[PDB]
This record gives sequence, C-alpha cells and structure tokens, in this order.
Amino acid sequence: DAKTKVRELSADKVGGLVRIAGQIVRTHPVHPELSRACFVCEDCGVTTRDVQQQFRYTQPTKCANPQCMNRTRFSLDVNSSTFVDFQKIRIQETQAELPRGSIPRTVDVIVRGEMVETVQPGDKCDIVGTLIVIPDIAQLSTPGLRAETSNQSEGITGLKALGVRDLTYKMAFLACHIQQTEYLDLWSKMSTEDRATLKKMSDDKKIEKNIVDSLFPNIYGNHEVKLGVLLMLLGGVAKKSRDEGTSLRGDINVCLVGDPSTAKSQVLKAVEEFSPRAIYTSGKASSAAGLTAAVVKDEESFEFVIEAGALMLADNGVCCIDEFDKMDLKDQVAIHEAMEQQTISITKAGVKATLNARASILAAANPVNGRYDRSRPLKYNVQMSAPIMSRFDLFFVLVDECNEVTDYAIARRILDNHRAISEHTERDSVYKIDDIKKYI
Amino acid sequence: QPRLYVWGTRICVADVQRSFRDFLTTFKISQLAEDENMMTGHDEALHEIDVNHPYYMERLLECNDAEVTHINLNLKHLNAFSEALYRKVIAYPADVIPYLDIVVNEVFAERFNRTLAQSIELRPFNATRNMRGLNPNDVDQLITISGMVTRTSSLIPEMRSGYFQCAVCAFGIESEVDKGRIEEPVVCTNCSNTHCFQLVHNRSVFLDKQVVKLQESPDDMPSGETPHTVSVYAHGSLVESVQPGDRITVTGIFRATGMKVNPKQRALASVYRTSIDALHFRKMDTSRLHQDNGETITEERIQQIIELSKRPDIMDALAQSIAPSIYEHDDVKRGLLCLLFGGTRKDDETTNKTKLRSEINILLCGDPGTSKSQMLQYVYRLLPRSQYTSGKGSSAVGLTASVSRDADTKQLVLQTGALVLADNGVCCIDEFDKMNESARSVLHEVMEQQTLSIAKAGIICQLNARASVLAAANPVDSKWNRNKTIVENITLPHTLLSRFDLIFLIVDAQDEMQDRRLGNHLVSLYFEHVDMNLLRDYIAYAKANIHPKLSEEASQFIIEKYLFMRKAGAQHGQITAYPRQLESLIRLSEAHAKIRLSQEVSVDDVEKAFTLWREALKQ
Amino acid sequence: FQELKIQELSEQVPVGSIPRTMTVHVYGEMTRKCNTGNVVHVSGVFLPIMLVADTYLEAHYINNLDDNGVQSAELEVLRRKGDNYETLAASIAPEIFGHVDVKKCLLMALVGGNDNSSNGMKIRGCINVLMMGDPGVAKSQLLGYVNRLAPRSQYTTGRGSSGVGLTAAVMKDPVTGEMSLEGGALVLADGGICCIDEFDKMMDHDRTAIHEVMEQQTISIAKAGIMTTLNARTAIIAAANPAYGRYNPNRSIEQNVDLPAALLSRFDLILLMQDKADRENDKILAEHITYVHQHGCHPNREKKDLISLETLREYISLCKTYTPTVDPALRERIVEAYVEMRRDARYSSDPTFVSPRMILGIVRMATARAKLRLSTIVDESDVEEALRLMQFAKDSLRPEQ
DNA sequence: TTTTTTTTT
Ligand SMILES: Nc1ncnc2c1ncn2[C@@H]1O[C@H](COP(=O)(O)OP(=O)(O)NP(=O)(O)O)[C@@H](O)[C@H]1O
Ligand SMILES: Nc1ncnc2c1ncn2[C@@H]1O[C@H](COP(=O)(O)OP(=O)(O)NP(=O)(O)O)[C@@H](O)[C@H]1O
Ligand SMILES: Nc1ncnc2c1ncn2[C@@H]1O[C@H](COP(=O)(O)OP(=O)(O)NP(=O)(O)O)[C@@H](O)[C@H]1O
Ligand SMILES: [Mg+2]
Ligand SMILES: [Mg+2]
Ligand SMILES: [Mg+2]
Ligand SMILES: [Zn+2]
Ligand SMILES: [Zn+2]
Repeated sequence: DAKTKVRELSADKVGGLVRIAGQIVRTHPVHPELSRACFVCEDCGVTTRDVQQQFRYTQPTKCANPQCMNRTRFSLDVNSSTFVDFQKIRIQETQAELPRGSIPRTVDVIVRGEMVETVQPGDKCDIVGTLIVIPDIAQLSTPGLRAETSNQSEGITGLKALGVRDLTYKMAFLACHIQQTEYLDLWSKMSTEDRATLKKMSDDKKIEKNIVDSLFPNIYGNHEVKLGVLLMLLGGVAKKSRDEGTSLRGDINVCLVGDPSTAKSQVLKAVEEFSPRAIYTSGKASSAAGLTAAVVKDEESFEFVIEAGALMLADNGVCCIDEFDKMDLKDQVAIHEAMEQQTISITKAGVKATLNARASILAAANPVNGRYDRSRPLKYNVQMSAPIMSRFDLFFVLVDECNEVTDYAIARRILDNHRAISEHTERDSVYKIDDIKKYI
Repeated sequence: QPRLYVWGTRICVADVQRSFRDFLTTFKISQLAEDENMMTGHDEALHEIDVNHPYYMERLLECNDAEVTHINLNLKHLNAFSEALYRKVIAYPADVIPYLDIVVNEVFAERFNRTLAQSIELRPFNATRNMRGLNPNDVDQLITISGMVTRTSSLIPEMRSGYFQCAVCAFGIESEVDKGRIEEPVVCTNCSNTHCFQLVHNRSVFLDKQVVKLQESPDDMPSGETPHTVSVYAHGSLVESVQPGDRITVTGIFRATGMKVNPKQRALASVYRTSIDALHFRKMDTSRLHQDNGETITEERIQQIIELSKRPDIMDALAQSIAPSIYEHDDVKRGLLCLLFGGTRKDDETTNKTKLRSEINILLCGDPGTSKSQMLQYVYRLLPRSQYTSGKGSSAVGLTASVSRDADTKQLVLQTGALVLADNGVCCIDEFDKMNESARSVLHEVMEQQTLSIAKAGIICQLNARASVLAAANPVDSKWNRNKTIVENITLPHTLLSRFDLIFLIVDAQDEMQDRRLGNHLVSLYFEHVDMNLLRDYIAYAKANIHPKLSEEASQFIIEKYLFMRKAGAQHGQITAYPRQLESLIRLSEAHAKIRLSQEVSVDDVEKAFTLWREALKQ
Repeated sequence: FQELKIQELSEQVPVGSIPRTMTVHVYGEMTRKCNTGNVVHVSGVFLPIMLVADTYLEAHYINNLDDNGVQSAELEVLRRKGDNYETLAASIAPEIFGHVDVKKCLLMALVGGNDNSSNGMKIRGCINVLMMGDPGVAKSQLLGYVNRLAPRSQYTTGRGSSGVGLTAAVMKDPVTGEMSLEGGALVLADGGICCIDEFDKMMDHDRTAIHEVMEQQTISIAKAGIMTTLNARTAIIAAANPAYGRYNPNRSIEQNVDLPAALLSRFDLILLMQDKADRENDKILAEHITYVHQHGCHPNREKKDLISLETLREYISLCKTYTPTVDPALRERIVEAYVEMRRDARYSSDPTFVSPRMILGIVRMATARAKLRLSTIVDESDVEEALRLMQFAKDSLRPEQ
C-alpha cells in the first residue's frame, strides 16, 4: 500500500521495497541471461562451480585445485551453467503525477523469469520491487573481456580494472511484480451480482436511451449522433474467407462536420474518457510516424526497432482525431493507406515488417467556408478527398439552428453543469457508468 | 602542540570559530527591518519572528520545533558584524564552510540538549556580477548571479563510500571515496589471498545531484552582445526546488575543471571548463505580484485589505493604479484588471485536470499609435510567470513544444515552449495579425481546453497549459476604415474570434480638446493610486481566499442576457454570438465578485459584466 | 584565453575572388578588445600545432580601428569658435551639390535625442529618416558617406537581405546537432546606424520584421528549442524610389508613397528629392561635377572653411556625451504646434497620416540640436529649428502646388 | 531513423 511517485525516487531509497505506477512505452524481446556458471581450468581440467555473476561476465579469481597456480586460463561449460530469462522495459509518468509546467519523466525497468512478456505497449501498470543502480560496464577490463571503448560529470577512479578510465552510474527499477492497474463459461463465472445486474439491463426495453443519457449527460439533443457513436463502440462481426485469405471488415467509422460551438470536441473527449483502449489526438500536433506506428533505432542496442503508435495502441479500440481537416496531405495519405488495408508496412534501413491496425476511427472537422452551406452537396463543404470520404460509414452534419427554444434549452444545460460542479453533486442517471462499462 | 593551518595562507581554524560563535550568540541589530521571506517561522502552521532576541538564536527554535535542517545566512548581517570574517568567508568558501557548520551544530546541541537526523547545514546568500565579467582570479571564490531557468536534468547518483567483498571467503569491507578517488584493498585480512576483492555496487552509498541551465538577463549588457548560458550544479536538499520558467538569483562557488583529449587516455586539454556549485537559490522579488500563494501576510495587513475593499470606488481605484503612465483607456484598464483576477478554479482533483476554463482571454484591435504594445509591456512586467512573443518571431512548434535528438543517448526528447512555460501565467502576443497562419492556428486547443496533446515518433503524451492569452493587432488596412463593417475591418476566423472573452475596438476619436489634453500629458513626462505593496497583497489574498458561487436570481438573469446577445449578434455586419459567450459572461461576473471579495455573484455583478462586454465592442 | 577568426579585408582580395580566414589565439591583457563586427590591426607570430602541420596566429597586439581626454588642435579651434551648425551641415559629403536641409536632417539623425524611462515606461531616443527621390539624385552617395562617418554602422540593400539576416537566425550545427542563435545586421549595428538602400523593393514579409525594432528596440524569438530577447538600439536611415520610379503630380501622397500607415508613423522624417530640368541649375551642377572630375576635390570657390572627415567624426563623438534637459517653458509652444499640425490632416484634400508619435519626434529633434550646440539646456531657438525642418519635410511632398 | 529551419528552384 506504500505507493511513491516517480519523481520521489531519490538515491536514498536504493535497496528497499517500493511500489510505483506508470505507462509502458517499449517492451524489448527475450534473451537468456547467465546467472551461475561453471568453468574448467585449462591447465588441470578441474571444474569450478557456482561462480556468481554480477552485471558483467566474470571468471573465477583462483583455481579450485589447491595444487594449481592458474588464475587466468579458463573455459566456460554450458551444460553445467544456469540460464535466466530476461526482459527490459521502459515506463513513463502517468499524467496525474505532473507538476506545474513540466514534461513527463521516464524509467528503465528490468524483468526476469515468469513475468517475461506479460505486458504490452500502451498498458498502464502497477509495479512492486526495488530501486537499483547499474554501472557503465564497458569501462572495465578483466580476464575474458576487454573494454569496448578500447576496442572501438566525473566518474569514480582507483580500481585495478579501471587503468585510466572512470565509472559512472544509472538508475533502474528491478521489478518483483507487475500487473495492469485495472463465453458461456465466463458468464457462469461472473455468477451472482454481475449476472443479476446485467440480466436486468438486458431485459430493459429502453436501454438505448438509458445508456446514451448516461454516456453523454452534459450534451443536449443530437440523438442520432449519440446512437451512432454508441454503435461504433460495439461494432460488427469480422469474418474471414475460409481459403482465399480475404476478410470482411467489421469496424465502423464515423465523421462529424459542423459549425463552431456544436460540441464536436466534447463528444470526442467523452468517448476517449469512457473507452478502455481509446486515444485522443489533434491533427495539427501530429505526424505520420507518431499516429499509427514508427521506426526507431536503439542506442543501448544498435539495431532498428518498431514503436507502436496511437492507432496500434488503440488496436481493437477507438482513435479520435480532432481537427482532421488541418492535417498535412502527407499524413492524410498515410492514414488512408493504413485504412484501406488495415495494415502498416515498414521498409527502412535494416528492418522490414508488416503490422496490424484494427482500430475504429472517429473524426471531427469544420466546414471549409466557416459555416455549412446547405445549397451545395457534402463534397464541396469538406476539404477531404473522395477516396478518404469513401472510408466512413456515417457522416453527421451539425448546424446552428438559430431557434429560441433550443437556445433556452442549451443555456439551461450549461448552467446545470456549472451548478452541479459548484456543489460536488452527481446527477441521477438510471445506471452507473461502471455498470455500463461491464455491459459493453 | 600540533596545530592545523589552511595550506599556504596562515589561517588557523579555531580562531575563526570563536568569533563566529560570538556572532551567532550576540547579533540582533537588523531586526527592525526584517525581510519579507524571513520574518516568519513555525512550530506548526505559521508564526511570526520576534525583534528583541539574538536573531540566529531565534531562528534555531525553528530547527528544534519544526525540525528544519538548514539556516539561511544573510551575509549583510555578517559584514555589519565584522568585515574581517566576511572577507575570509568569501575568499575561502571551500575551506571554512566545513567548520562554521560545526559551530552551528555545537550551539544547537548546547542550547537544546538534543540530536537530529541530519546535521544543520549553512546556506550563505545575498553577497552581484555579470556572467561575462568573470576572470581566472575568481576561481573557488563565492559569487552570486541571476537569470531565468530553462531546463533541469534528471537525478544523478554520486557515490561517497564503496563496499568491497572478497571473492573467496565472502568477507566485506567499506572504503570511503574522497578527493574524487577510492582506494581498493589488495590483501584479504581473513583468508590471506591477494588481488581478490570485487566491488558490490548496490551495497554502497550515494547522493543526489542535478544540473540546471541558467540564461543571462538581457537588460544590463553592452552593445552587440548576445546572452550567455551557464551550468549550475545542485547537491542534496536543493534538488528539484526549481522549475523551468522561473526567475531566480543563485549564490555559489565558481569552479574550473579539465577535460581529457581522448576518453581512452591520460592527456588533458589546457583550456578549462567552468561551472557553478550552488549554495542558495532565491526567488523573492518585490516588484511583481508575489509567487507564493500569499501564505505570509500579517493579520494587520489582511485587515487593511478588508477595510480597503469597502470603498465604492474599488474598481476605479485598483484599475487606474495599473499602468499609471498611460492616459485614459479606463475601459481597457478594467478589462486588464479582470484578466489579472480571473474566475473560480474548477478542477477534477482525482485526475488533476481542468473541467472548465477559468482564464480570461483579451484581444486589443485598433489604430496605430494608441499604446497597445505599451499595455502589453506593463502586463508582461507585472506578473511573475509571463512570456512575450511578437509577429513572425515565433513558430507553431516553438510556441507549444518541440522534439529534438539527445546529445549522448541519441533518443528523441521533448522540450517546452512559450505556452507551457507560461502555465498559471500570461502569454502576450504582439503583432497578432502578422503571424504565419500555421503558427497562429495551434492556439485553438490551448485557448479552449487548457491542454496540449502530442503524437510524434515515440512520443505520445498530453501536457497542461493553463495560460491566459493577451493579444494586440491592427485592422486589415492598418488604419481603421469606416467604409467597411466590423467583421471586415477585423479578418480572423470565427473559430478563433469566439475564443476571446473580451475584444476592445480602439478607434481614434479625432477631437482638438482630446489632442490638447494628451499632448500636455506626453510633454509633461520630460519635465490616490493604491501602493504597489498593497496591490500585491490584495490580489494574492483575493485569489487565495475568495471563491464566488452563482445565486439563482443571477442564473435566471444570465439566461435572459444570453438570449439578448443571440438576437443582437445576428444583425448585418457584426460579430455573431455562440453558446461559448455564455461561459464568457459567467467568467466576467465571477471576476467582478472576486474583486469585491464576495462569496456570491449578484445581479449587479452580472449587470456590470454585461455592460463592460457590450461597451468594449460597440465602436 | 580567447579565440578569434579573422577575415581578409575587401581591398586585399585578388580580382574575382572571395576572402580567406585564419584562426587567432589571444592571451592576457589583449583579451576582450574585440567583438563581432569590428575591423582590427593585428601583430603576431605564426606557428604550427604539435609531417604535415596545422597552423594558427598567436596575437601580440590588437587595435580597433572603430575606436582609433585627448583633443586634436583642429577640434580645439571649432570648440573655441562655436556657431558651427552651418559648417557642420556643409561638411557632410562636399562633392554633392546642394541638399543643405537634407544634410541637416542626416546630421540630426547622427546624434539623436535622449532616452526616457518614466515610471517603468521606456521611450525611444533616436531619430528615423526616410529619403525618396527620382533616379540620379545621389541617395546612394549620401548613404555611403554616412556609413563611413558613423562609428558602428551597417549597410544593406532590399534585395540582398532576408528578414532573418536583418534580425536574428537559428543555426543548426551539422557537427554537433546543436541549435544556436546568430545575430543579424540590426543586432551587429547595436548602438549605431543601419542604412537600408532600395527600401521599396523589399518583400512585405521581410519588411514587417523591423516593426518591433523601430519602436521597442528589441528582437524576441521563440523557435525550436530557443526563447530569448536581444537588444537592438539602432537608428534606421532608408532610401527608396516612388511607386512607379518617378513622382507623379497627378496622384496623391499616399499613392506616390506606397507604404502602410503603421510603418509610416515609425519614421520621424520623410523627404522627397526631385530632378527637374532648368537651364541655369543644370549648368551650375555641370560646372561642379566637371570640377570634381578635373581635380579630385570639391571647388570651394568661396574659400570658406570645411571640416575633415576624421575631426567631424571626433566632433560627433563629443556631441554624443551631452544630455540636455528640456525647459518647462517650451510646453505651450510644443503642444500648440502639435494641435495645429493635426488640424490639416483632417481638413486637406491631399492629406497625410498624423499620430501621437509626432510630438515625441518634435522633442527628439529639439534635444538633438541642443547636443549639436554642446549646451545643456534646450532653447526655443532649437524648438523653432525643429519646427522649421518638419515644415520643410512636409512641403517636400507637394511640389508645384 | 525523424524533426525543424532558412535559402533556393
Ligand atoms: N447541444 C449542446 N449542449 C450543451 N452545450 C453545448 C451544446 N452545443 C454546444 N455546446 C457548448 O459549446 C461550447 C463549445 O463546445 P465545443 O466542443 O468546442 O464544440 P466545437 O464545435 O468542437 N467548437 P469548435 O472546435 O471551435 O468547432 C461548449 O461550452 C459546449 O458546452
Ligand atoms: N494614451 C497614451 N498614453 C501614453 N502614451 C501614449 C498614449 N498614446 C500614445 N502614446 C505613446 O505613443 C507611442 C505608442 O506606441 P505603441 O505602444 O506601439 O502603440 P501601438 O498601439 O502598439 N501602435 P502599433 O504597435 O504601431 O500598432 C508610445 O511612444 C507611447 O508612449
Ligand atoms: N547633385 C549631384 N551632385 C553630384 N553628383 C550627383 C548629383 N546628382 C547625381 N549625381 C551623380 O549621379 C550618380 C548616381 O548617384 P546615385 O546615388 O546612384 O543616385 P540615386 O539617387 O541612388 N538613383 P537610384 O539609386 O537609381 O534611385 C553618381 O555618380 C552621383 O555622383
Ligand atoms: Mg471543438
Ligand atoms: Mg506597438
Ligand atoms: Mg541609390
Ligand atoms: Zn587448475
Ligand atoms: Zn577472503
């Protein structure tokens, strides 16, 4: 129960048991790691066992035979040594941690054994473990290894292995336990409370109204838009041709166009708050690399790697793009090429790959001349290309009605929002949002 | 008798300690004029310092009661006591500071008969120079300089003592690291093997270190110089005590170090790198509205503020005291007063997010030679967190946030812009009509939702930017044209125009009497305003303590006025009103009640806010 | 220790070739004698770095030719004489015939007024001049002479300069990957004069960069990973042609001078220089120019004294040390002049733009002539001379009306 | 690799 914030990881707290929370950015592949080793003396053939490894590959300081003078000439034995499964991960500060005017911090995390590959990018997690310090192991020279800097802000000096060189350190978290922060057999298993509540919800004949009025309590009217977004959350059934390899896409796409102050950004923000795997973006602050997936190369390693961008973190979820019409044509072409195939392809430097991008897109835009013109068809009022416009199941157009009764109703809804916030008071919805989350 | 001397100087350690013990036990002179950030202590919550006692003996009570572990030593007091000791402190800080500490700890232990978790530490401050005026004579001397904080690093562990373990028999030894160097044991005293020990890193002891980058102030400099930057190193309890965007003064030791020609080899370059080891950060400044949530104000000045609030003239008295050199423009001054006060904060505290915007945005649009830039300069100088940008000097990425590749790790990293540095402050944007459209169009998300969401290569996150935007511009033709309407003299998108809470049209009313009065005012510069010290305390107290709520009568009245706004905005050649303007009216009403120090918004407050909004635009 | 890079001077370069550079190491008391944008005389020893070798210059002595209680005897005669204003006006570029009032305007721009900082609000002290005229009337010759006369000054043309070369630039170092700032012409000219030739042919989005410099005397930048403010305390002297290469007497002043009002209000003086054929003046001008081509020097037919360029530079440097204060009795004269000036712009058929910057311009010119007189209190004679020059500048824009 | 800026076509 003793949570600490990421910025509180002082050098005082090395070696103690600590809990922390963060969002995962990268998940490196799996390697075996040496833990306890056996070495054969090349002079006399005796095996020396259980040489415990540090961060660096090490040979014994002395032959186990008491009548032998060797201290250098050794050979490792593989079939007597013990190997450990290993994984390295990077995490980032969650948004609720951040101080005034600040950019999030990042940490490197080490995982071992049965916890390997138990978590994916985009997850938000709690970690229990300890804080450790790891050195710059490339500066040392021993039997069996010379220094990499010799092969190819002030540190510690004095060691036999550090002839003229110096040693510096980095922080890392050595995880002891990691987890995420939050069909008939499953239906049987959620037995008393969940089956009772969800069966009552399934029996409810006005569940459409009762769900939309709880998902969007702060918005008046727009029943068509509310129902369309609710159906977008559920989606259709994806189907594969049994031998052709072709498939029938089950994902639904929605687009919103309308006049200023018609609650487009309100709808998109509400969807991203509700859904478990949804992401929100702005078209003015995005690039084709960051939107869907990107190529990066490492500097701890030196090989090329793939970053899962926002669409792949929202795979089997919703990607919300606000101000879609203000994107560059390059980035719009990248989105259209991904939407056509539901795949992303990479061919750069020394990596080629193909990826999956099964995400539903929700988009918002403003009309070209500032206000929607009813005297022309939809092709002229929106700056999208016709191939991109072909990708959307539903278009919705929102206009200012200039009507006294609707103006009065909108004003009352806004002041009810302000009044409820002013006294910390909930509205009386039919269902809880958590119950709706369980149902969906 | 063996005796200890500082190498090559004939200073003996103990004779300084005698005089400093006398200084601590005896000095009481300056306490009639105790400073703003030094006049309160605490056992619990806050308490006020008494004048009549020896001052540092009084300050030691805070270390006993609240368990504070440091003393801020004002060097002007020491210079008044004895210059012969002040000279030694400034000339040899790397040698005498480890013993004045021990005198403080001795006096504390004698006075209170008590021990603590860490030693009480000294921080000398208020010794001033410029970054360019430093010379090789100043190496290892005490200096103080000032500037703005742009960047801070992550923490670095710095070892003080290592831990060795024998590989053969598991015996273990500690070893202190000193002069930058550790000493490795050779022979194991238990099992008598040689060249046998291995260092265990995580059994050893470390300390915190942080790097801070500091920038020159541009004001003092001679002709043609561009501003410089300096590296400042913070150790221990000073770590993470400052943010980017803050303006500070630093007192520390000026140092110089060598660099290796190759990292592989022993040879050194004969030109040395320089930096500062910090000892004290100060951020107190009396020329601005203060930066500290108003915790330290006395009961008597709180009662003076409460008495001042009962004038019926309170709006005019506060407004006309702002920007005193500017003649007339009283409506614009009242608008700037509303910008300074703001509405009620409305945040989700579980997620630390703004539910609704409470900051007020203002546009000034008018003829040339009407002091719009001067009003921007006054607002820029008044506030603690402020930024000023102008014209085509900005880019869309520089205003918000940028991605760049790191120097050594070669990763892509994110770094701040103007609107993120102006968080809980004001951004002033001059020549607003002459920006690039790409640079101007990123303001929509910040001005409406107070957040900033980014998606670039390997970087997907969201930042908070709770800034207030104040802008100035010309019409399309640079002089206002009477053969055109308001929405043709201004040309901005309706999406941008609807996000301002106030728009001020400033058109030259051509009149001989007004010309003569303004000419007299301008010529006189070559030949009941509220005090700044009271205005600071008034604004800080009001912000910390007043949170207006709407009355039911006011809510009904606000709906009626919004319907009138919707009808008035629909006429030809005029700015249309959206549902956003209802939120604007609520913000202005709360600002008026906040100036009056009232916990409730009244119909009179709504009437004054609506009158100000209407008369700002009917020109 | 300090390090410099030094470039060849233009007269030293061979024909059709670009100048070269060299690295210089400076030690001890010779440091801090130079900054960027200076012309120097250097003595030093040429050495290698410890079989092909790299080299540098180890400086022994440095002298600023920008800079170099002592007074010359020729200046002592002037300082004892007094009444020097007419001779000082005549001594600016004596090869150029006439334009006495234009030379007086340039003489005032070379000195300027006082900076004012009342109650935290700053006001610019220096004077801005815009010249216009028909082709072939010696605008470029006057700008070249002013550039030689001023201590620290820069020269630019409308085509050869970007809005980043005038203000300041972001430089991306390819070796390190770093970003840095690089000061442009108005930064290098800080404390001095910038001359801008062919001012009408600059692009609008390049021209609008000087709006902040001409009134607030700062440059402020927010780009990439940089956010700073730079000082630019410079006077600007500009030259242009009218809107179609010649003045048109059928079109208005605003049509002849094709500049926006916001930019026009930032210039303290605006002048027009015509070329019109006349059978006596053409012969007199031909006599003057042919004498200069004969003898290499101006005629001086009246045998009056004229001042050398070096001692004129010395005298202007002496004039800049004074800060004369305004007499409070001049208030009614200045304010009444401002009101009378503002009446005509309402009630004229061919008006110009007038704004509250005008009265500050009047005060600047009065203090400038007091500095030229080396007095410490402003006189009503100086106020009257400022009003006379402003009246001349106004009347230049309506010839033959 | 990807990102940001200023001159050139
Ligand atoms: N039907 C509605 N019910 C309640 N509030 C509404 C409604 N329509 C608009 N609003 C209000 O309109 C304001 C603007 O909302 P917003 O989400 O920005 O719409 P928008 O169309 O995305 N604005 P923009 O991004 O400029 O086009 C908010 O204060 C909403 O509360
Ligand atoms: N009412 C006034 N009070 C004080 N100073 C004034 C007033 N009117 C004009 N001035 C002066 O006139 C100048 C106005 O310059 P400035 O501040 O740039 O105005 P502006 O509105 O920004 N004009 P511009 O930036 O070109 O569109 C300054 O020198 C001011 O001191
Ligand atoms: N009054 C004059 N006295 C002496 N030389 C003159 C005079 N008028 C013109 N000239 C000569 O005319 C030539 C052109 O001078 P220049 O300075 O280029 O004119 P300009 O005003 O710059 N024309 P332009 O740059 O095309 O607008 C030079 O050789 C001058 O010496
Ligand atoms: Mg929106
Ligand atoms: Mg201005
Ligand atoms: Mg010319
Ligand atoms: Zn052996
Ligand atoms: Zn041992």
